[PDB]
Amino acid sequence: SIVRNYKPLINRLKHYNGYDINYISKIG
Amino acid sequence: PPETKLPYPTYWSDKKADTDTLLYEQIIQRDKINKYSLIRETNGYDPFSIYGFSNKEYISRLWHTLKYYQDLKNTRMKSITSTSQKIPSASIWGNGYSGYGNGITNTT
Amino acid sequence: HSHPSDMVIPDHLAELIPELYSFQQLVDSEKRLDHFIHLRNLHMKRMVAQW
Amino acid sequence: LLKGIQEFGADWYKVAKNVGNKSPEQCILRFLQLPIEDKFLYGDGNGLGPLKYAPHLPFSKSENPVLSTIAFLVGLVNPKTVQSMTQRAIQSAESIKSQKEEISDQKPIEHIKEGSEIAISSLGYRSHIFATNEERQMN
Amino acid sequence: NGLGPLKYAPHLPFSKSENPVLSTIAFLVGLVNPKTVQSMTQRAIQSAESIKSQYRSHIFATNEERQMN
Amino acid sequence: RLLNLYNDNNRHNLLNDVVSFLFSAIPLQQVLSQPSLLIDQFSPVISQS
Amino acid sequence: ELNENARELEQIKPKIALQDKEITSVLSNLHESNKRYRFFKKISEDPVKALNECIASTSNALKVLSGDEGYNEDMVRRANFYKENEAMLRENIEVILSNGRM
Amino acid sequence: KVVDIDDPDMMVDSFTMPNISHSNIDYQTLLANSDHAKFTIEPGVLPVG
Amino acid sequence: ISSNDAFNMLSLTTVPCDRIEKSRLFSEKTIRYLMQKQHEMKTQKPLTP
Repeated sequence: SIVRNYKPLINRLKHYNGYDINYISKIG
Repeated sequence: PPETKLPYPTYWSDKKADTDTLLYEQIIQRDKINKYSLIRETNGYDPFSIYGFSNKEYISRLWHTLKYYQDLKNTRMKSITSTSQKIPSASIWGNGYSGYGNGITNTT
Repeated sequence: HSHPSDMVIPDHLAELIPELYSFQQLVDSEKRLDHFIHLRNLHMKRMVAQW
Repeated sequence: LLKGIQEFGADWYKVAKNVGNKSPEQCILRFLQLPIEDKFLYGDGNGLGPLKYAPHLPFSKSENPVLSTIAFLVGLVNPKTVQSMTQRAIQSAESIKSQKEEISDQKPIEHIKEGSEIAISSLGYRSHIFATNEERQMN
Repeated sequence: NGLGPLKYAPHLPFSKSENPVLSTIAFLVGLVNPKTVQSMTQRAIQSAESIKSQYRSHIFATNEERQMN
Repeated sequence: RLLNLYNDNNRHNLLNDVVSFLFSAIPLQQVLSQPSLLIDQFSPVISQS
Repeated sequence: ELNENARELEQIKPKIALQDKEITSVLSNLHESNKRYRFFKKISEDPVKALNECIASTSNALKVLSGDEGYNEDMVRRANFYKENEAMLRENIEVILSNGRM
Repeated sequence: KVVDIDDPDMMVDSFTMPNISHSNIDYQTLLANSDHAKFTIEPGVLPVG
Repeated sequence: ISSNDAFNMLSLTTVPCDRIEKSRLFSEKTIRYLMQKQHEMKTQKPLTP
């Protein structure tokens, strides 16, 4: 027998406030 | 023990609600929610509109705005060059003063 | 590229942390020292030119 | 619940473990005398301005943003100073029915208003703690 | 009350997934009365100070740090 | 009013300040520390000071 | 002796340069942590007004970084704005009409 | 033997319990970990927005 | 960016306000320096014609 483990979700922040402001700032 | 796909999320806690099972329910529900909202957070729904807030629609709008302003600057340089060669050209700012008192703008 | 205003402790940090006041004093004392040493150098050169 | 609050403080997993058959968020939300499921309050969607337009899945799988945020923000602040902060929180094993009767006959929006007041005050208190630690770092 | 976050419609720097607390609080700040919030946070600070009770006293607390200063 | 606001035997603080400012404008330590090029570049300000 | 003193100065200088580098680094860190302290203090002293100010400033920063300008849309869709700015509107309407732009 | 199944809706036997009963950390460690590129959130224990 | 990071540290950290420890006020370098200087200060011609 083997156990099936579900490991919860750990994430790093992708955007700053829903947006990535580096690219937005370039284009702006 | 074959896989069973886990019917409706609160399936477990409806039989002898415990602390660990309830914590497990909370965890899996919030994980699903987080994943779906992140996918919609940056991309958006299948219909694609430039008046969208997501991330890709905002940057698409910025790119289109930049392209418009670049071609506008091109026409402005065209106007300057054409007026330098003594060919009167119209401008995005108008003619200024026309032939009256205050003379004529739209010279070099 | 370093800016001459980096060394300024504005006015309100120094009354939140009083030691910053004393820090400024130390800086000023150092200046005195430097100038004194500078003068000494000049003086010594002059004496040699005399001798 | 009240014994576990007396023994452990701001460690709500051990409080729930003591309770046996409940989740830490439910223990926090009963400690403040608030419901769950978020629909018994502001189920519409005019006291609450922009909450009308907040999206929600119909007929199934309710999510509670407001109550979850409240239980999270108050779960950080040492239940004793919470009991000192507001009178809504349960304060002793004998004060349960008294306080339940006193909160009775309130408008459904009064519950939201009091919950959010407790939450934002907890956030301000935590920010004060962070301010003192920043002063320490400056020194 | 007010429109709240919706008041800034074209530019809304909120993230339900990444910053879940700030969006909820942005919706909630409209309901509350701010004076009671000030009173409650001041009560919290005073109660914390009284619990720990039983010059920069808050910065230099241990006996050794005062002597080092 | 303005003179009392500035000086607050606290008299001739303005004279002292003006002359100390004028003296501090002559780059003595910098030119003497190292020499012809620097004084060639600074002769106008030294002259007028 | 002049040469000896010059030698000792030239030997002592590099450590002083290193310590000046470290001093500037520490000063920058002090500025950053003072920023953070002011932030947290403002939030703790009046939380509701502080949170409103924070939201407004973040939205305006996004607007400015995108290269955007103009009026707030929610303010100018309402009729009070046009019964309060009566004189401005009158002057503008006359100027636009008399020039043939309206 | 274990398996990292990593899919929410399939029936499982166990789950990695998240960080719920913490231990003392100092303020400077929080300052170091709060930066972007080192900050991680665990949405199972945070509120929904 | 910095305001984003500060608010993330404030609100998105699941650490009670008690479990946050205090950090040091004196690094060990300054402690060593202070003790050394205390020692050295514990150890510590009228114009002849």
